[PDB]
Amino acid sequence: QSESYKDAYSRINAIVIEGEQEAFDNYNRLAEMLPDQRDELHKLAKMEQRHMKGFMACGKNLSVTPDMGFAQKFFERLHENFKAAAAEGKVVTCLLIQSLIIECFAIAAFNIYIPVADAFARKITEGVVRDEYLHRNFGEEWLKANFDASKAELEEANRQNLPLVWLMLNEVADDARELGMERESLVEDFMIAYGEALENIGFTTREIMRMSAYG
Ligand SMILES: [Fe+2]
Ligand SMILES: [Fe+2]
Repeated sequence: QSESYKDAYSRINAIVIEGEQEAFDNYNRLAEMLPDQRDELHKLAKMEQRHMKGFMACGKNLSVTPDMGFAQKFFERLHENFKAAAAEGKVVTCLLIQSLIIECFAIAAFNIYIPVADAFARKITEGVVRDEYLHRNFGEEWLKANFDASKAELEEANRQNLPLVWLMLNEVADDARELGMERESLVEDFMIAYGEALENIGFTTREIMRMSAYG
């Protein structure tokens, strides 16, 4: 509740709020492109929205106004990349962007946030991190099941959006530090999460190396 933390919390908290609204909208949109799995998607969606409320509460708790503008342009480049794939019915990219890259970013950041969160906030985030492991898994089940048809596009979707997360990660860097998040942990933990995610899908270790290398 000091001067500097709250400021850092105004944008970071805004980032998780925006990420969550966005994640909500993206699952409802995937729902349409993949109708056979529509309502377990719908549930991933309607789940995302209770996260948004969750993280609004943590800001109100500390008595801080989120900076939605910052957040919304924090996310501009990905969302529009997602949207441009939705509009082409390219569902593979939409899954790579949202379920693998976006959730792995979340999984790594929260696990890093929890040990340093002030007490009300580590309660909800432990509550959320449970739920994103499942979101990552869904994108993981689907992609692994269609790996052969999906791989050429996955490869292309990776080089186009993986550079954007690193910019996102480097932007957070400073405001994460004053929240007690050591940037090397963010950096280290997202790559391992994503790398494991790629391997599980059907990518070999050498391939995976090549893909990470676009940051
Ligand atoms: Fe979420
Ligand atoms: Fe999620």
